[PDB]
Amino acid sequence: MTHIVREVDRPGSKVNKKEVVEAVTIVETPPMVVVGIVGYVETPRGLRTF
Amino acid sequence: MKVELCSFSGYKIYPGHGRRYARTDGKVFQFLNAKCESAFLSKRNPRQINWTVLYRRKHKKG
Amino acid sequence: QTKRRALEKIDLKFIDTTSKFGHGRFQTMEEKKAFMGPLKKDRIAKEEGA
Amino acid sequence: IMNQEKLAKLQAQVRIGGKGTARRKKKVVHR
Amino acid sequence: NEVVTREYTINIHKRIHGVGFKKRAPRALKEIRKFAMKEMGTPDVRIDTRLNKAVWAKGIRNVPYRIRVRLSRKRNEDEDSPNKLYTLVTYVPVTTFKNLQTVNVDE
Amino acid sequence: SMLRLQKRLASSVLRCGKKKVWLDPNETNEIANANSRQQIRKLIKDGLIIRKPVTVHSRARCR
RNA sequence: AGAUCUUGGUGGUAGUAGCAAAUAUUCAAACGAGAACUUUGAAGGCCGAAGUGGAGAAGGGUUCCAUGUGAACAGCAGUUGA
RNA sequence: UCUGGGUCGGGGUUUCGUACGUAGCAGAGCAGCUCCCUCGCUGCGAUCUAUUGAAAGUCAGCCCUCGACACAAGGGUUUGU
Ligand SMILES: [Mg+2]
Ligand SMILES: [Mg+2]
Ligand SMILES: [Mg+2]
Ligand SMILES: [Mg+2]
Ligand SMILES: [Mg+2]
Ligand SMILES: [Mg+2]
Ligand SMILES: [Mg+2]
Ligand SMILES: [Mg+2]
Ligand SMILES: [Mg+2]
Ligand SMILES: [Mg+2]
Ligand SMILES: [Mg+2]
Ligand SMILES: [Mg+2]
Ligand SMILES: [Mg+2]
Repeated sequence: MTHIVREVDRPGSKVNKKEVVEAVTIVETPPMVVVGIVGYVETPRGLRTF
Repeated sequence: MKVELCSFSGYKIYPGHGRRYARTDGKVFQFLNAKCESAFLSKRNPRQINWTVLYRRKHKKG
Repeated sequence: QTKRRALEKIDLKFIDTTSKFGHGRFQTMEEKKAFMGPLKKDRIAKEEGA
Repeated sequence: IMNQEKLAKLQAQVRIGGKGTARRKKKVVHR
Repeated sequence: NEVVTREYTINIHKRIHGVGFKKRAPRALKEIRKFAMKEMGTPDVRIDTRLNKAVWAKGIRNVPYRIRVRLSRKRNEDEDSPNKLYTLVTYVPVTTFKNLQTVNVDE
Repeated sequence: SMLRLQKRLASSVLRCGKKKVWLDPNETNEIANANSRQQIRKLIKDGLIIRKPVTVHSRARCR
């Protein structure tokens, strides 16, 4: 986690056109690799792997 | 991006860091951490604390 | 997403990057080098190797 | 006589403890 | 080779971190014996008393942060034992621990 | 074996406490033969039993 | 078949509660079939002279000291022991 | 494995705050040495100053090495339409 400083664009609020701090979370997201495909069929009992 | 502050130690305080203190007489102080703040509340001269900027420039260290 | 809290434009200004392994007080290595000047560690390093 | 080899093994007998301890003085077997 | 001896340093402070006061000194030698077993690969370990003094040099709870020892794996053909080899560890006094690497030392 | 009697006798012969009684660890067997105070006297004369010095309690810091 | 029956034995509970008042133990060797507990040596500690010290009275009656044993006891072990 | 994980080491980060030692015509001062000197020298002296934002610690549940070191295709028990 870390925090940032940004401008606020919420009209009618006390922080409008002001500077605030906000805690943010950094989540590493490397690109995925697709290896398979599953299709589902809609049974009266619900869903099952076709 | 905001106003960039200076502390008891003379260090630069970034936004979201430390605290701000306003005495009864109207003077306003800001501290980078508790250690810089505790020294100020103990009424200690920053020119006698070796890691304080004020001490460094007093003795022209570096 | 209907409420004004959502669909709201976000623009960054400044991001905290100090050392979270304690009370960090420098964003970059270079500013730390600039503020603290040459230390004993770098003085001997530039003197032994020549 | 006290040559290098004898002085090498004498250090083991005379030392009975670490720093601050008294040194061994004698070791004689007699019948 | 199977008789070689070596010099190691141990971060005792790292391997003691979290242990209570009255158990810090005994845990240090238990870690040392485990450390000796890990490298030299001999369950039979003998600890020199001078090293045992070195562990207990600063009392029972202020165990020194680092130690410099000399592992000696020696052939144990002394009697009928399931292990043919035993590791004898000795204390090597040093002035500082900076820039010390694990060195292969001759007999 | 066990040297409980020998340590007690050496303390009695030297008129010092069992704290200061010291024995030679290597010559365990010869000391184990000591079943009498007279034999203890020989061991002391032979040096196998040594009276340890008084532990240091300096008064220099007080001075 | 009873009588919170009498005596003797055996279960579940259960390998459970528990073996936590008074700071603390470690390494090497010896003996030994077998050593966290015995012995020695080396450390680190503790009691700190209104002591965990050095001797008695009352009381205990052989527990005192050697040598030997490992059946039972020292709620674990014991090569040790009141 | 195009190797891996370790153990040190290094570096980064961080914590506290300037280490021992040396030197100082710095030091309230005090005691011996004066043909000496023309204001001096030899001891003690808390502290102060440069060395020295130094010294020390820093994953054990912080980070990065490609620097060193050996080690790792070893062990055991089972599993069938
Ligand atoms: Mg944190
Ligand atoms: Mg009946
Ligand atoms: Mg009936
Ligand atoms: Mg009944
Ligand atoms: Mg229970
Ligand atoms: Mg239980
Ligand atoms: Mg209990
Ligand atoms: Mg005491
Ligand atoms: Mg008494
Ligand atoms: Mg029996
Ligand atoms: Mg029992
Ligand atoms: Mg008896
Ligand atoms: Mg390191």
